[PDB]
Amino acid sequence: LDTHFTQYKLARPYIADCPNCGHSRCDSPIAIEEVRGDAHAGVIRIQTSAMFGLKTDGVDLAYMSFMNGKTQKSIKIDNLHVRTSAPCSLVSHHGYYILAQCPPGDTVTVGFHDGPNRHTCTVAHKVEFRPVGREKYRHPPEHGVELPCNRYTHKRADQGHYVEMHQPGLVADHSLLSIHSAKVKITVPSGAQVKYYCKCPDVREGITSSDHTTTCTDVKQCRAYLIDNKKWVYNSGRLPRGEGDTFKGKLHVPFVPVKAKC
Amino acid sequence: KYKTKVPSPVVKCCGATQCTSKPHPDYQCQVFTGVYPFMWGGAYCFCDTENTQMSEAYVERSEECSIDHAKAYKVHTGTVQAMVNITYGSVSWRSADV
Amino acid sequence: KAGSFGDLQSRTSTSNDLYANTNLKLQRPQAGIVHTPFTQAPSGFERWK
Repeated sequence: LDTHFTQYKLARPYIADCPNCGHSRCDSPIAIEEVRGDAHAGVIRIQTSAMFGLKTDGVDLAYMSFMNGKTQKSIKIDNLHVRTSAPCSLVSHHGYYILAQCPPGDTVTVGFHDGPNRHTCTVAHKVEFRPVGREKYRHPPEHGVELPCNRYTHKRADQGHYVEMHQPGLVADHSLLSIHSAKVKITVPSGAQVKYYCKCPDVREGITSSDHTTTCTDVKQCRAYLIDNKKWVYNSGRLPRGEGDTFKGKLHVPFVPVKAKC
Repeated sequence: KYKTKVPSPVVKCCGATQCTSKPHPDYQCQVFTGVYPFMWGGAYCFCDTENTQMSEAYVERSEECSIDHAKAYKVHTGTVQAMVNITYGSVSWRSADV
Repeated sequence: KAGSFGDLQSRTSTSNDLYANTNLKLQRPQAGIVHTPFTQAPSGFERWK
């Protein structure tokens, strides 16, 4: 499990805007992009914006790191649920990406249970599972002939493709912009790069430790930003660009479509 | 089948970001204004109409394109073959490709 | 033609260049939220199957 520190060390659990996140559009770390109900074997390969797998550091694929706050939470996978019209069956996770055996469904609906909260994410995607053959089943049987289906792997030791994964752009965090008893007070995560100014005229870039704000007062007119590009991300459509550059971070895909005989 | 592998849009907070026609296949890109993008802290860009959003998306081969893919051909006539067996005479065997 | 067979047309698998008439038309994201409306014909490889 120690052959894809390309992603693991260098990628973080991204957080994006889930479309119907239980109530409505939240920002879930497990925000679902790139649903692929394109194989045959009852399987879908999915990308969460969350990077489950090993922890932050080095151990155990079967643990669970999403983003809570600006921060990760690299803990156990205990109660994952992918589901559709019916509850799916997990197949395997690696990186941002999960494979799961699902039935057909008009939608796709994903979610774990942190323990205090359900904290799920759901999405539209037309799903079907034709098996390969002149029989139009709805589901794979126990028996019958084997013949060349299209299907994704169980495994991770995989290089057949790689998707670009360069930096994150900034992100909002108004937990930073506290008040210095009359002035709006920004802080920093760990010395990270906070990009700051307000509608009024004060400090105009922000590459700093914890600053104050001489001019403006209201939290609601200031730039609470986190240039925290110590770990790259997936290049989700629900990502804001890191305006500076196309940083490196070419990173594989585990779940290649392969010529399994279903 | 395609995959609309969207590059992550730009969001300039106060003023325009003109797009250019990058050479990606079917590089569709259109600037947009009039946003207020809720991203994890409510909105983050402090303007309200000068909030600009530049969406860009190009077409790319699926990962299935490598493996699950139709394939066209211009087909001419070529030359036909056969593994003709002759269990000849008293020779009683030859199974040759011709 | 987009939607019709061969909306994507790559010479081979390696060929980075191609022809993608997919009628891909981006629309503006809604109500001040980050996302990317891509309005597109599902492929003429989806149909054709």
